[PDB]
Amino acid sequence: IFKVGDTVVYPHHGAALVEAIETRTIKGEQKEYLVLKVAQGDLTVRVPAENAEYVGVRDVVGQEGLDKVFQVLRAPHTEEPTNWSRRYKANLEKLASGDVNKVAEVVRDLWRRDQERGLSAGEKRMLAKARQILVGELALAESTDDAKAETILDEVLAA
DNA sequence: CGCCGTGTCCCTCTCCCTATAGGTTAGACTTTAAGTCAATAC
Repeated sequence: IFKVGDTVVYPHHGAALVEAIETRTIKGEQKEYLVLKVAQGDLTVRVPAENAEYVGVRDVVGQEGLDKVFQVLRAPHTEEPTNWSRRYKANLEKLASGDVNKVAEVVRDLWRRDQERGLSAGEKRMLAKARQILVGELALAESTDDAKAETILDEVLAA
């Protein structure tokens, strides 16, 4: 499922390159580790191929995913619990889960808030984190040059 | 059965974010004490 040279997508660190299919044994059991590295954190992670789907290493958003998160970002009628703390903990869990639809919903919701209401620097920071991981996801999904991913993302938020 | 000396030991002294309500100050307007000039008389 995850061969060498594959630009495979791992949560939460986005896309990553696999270097080799490592045969590092433990307890005399030659498990099929794979070395995978990302470009942001500059870290290398070894994952066994058996429980590779347990960690949920995904595949990059294609076209249906792009228009799906598009429709979510343009989805109207979204409203939140009145107490800001419930909204905060809900969308914190929602970003911690890390799926593209819910990250898109988080960023579009907070952008709709930020347009008029405004949020705290911590809440701006939570946005900025979700926006950063989302624009990395899109810029390696359409393979479209992070700066241009930011400019298209700003194009689409206005609708 | 009922109280008293000796010994040992412990201790002390010295050399997050939100919402409401209320107080504070800074900033400008009109008044006043203040600085000024011109002519004059002895």
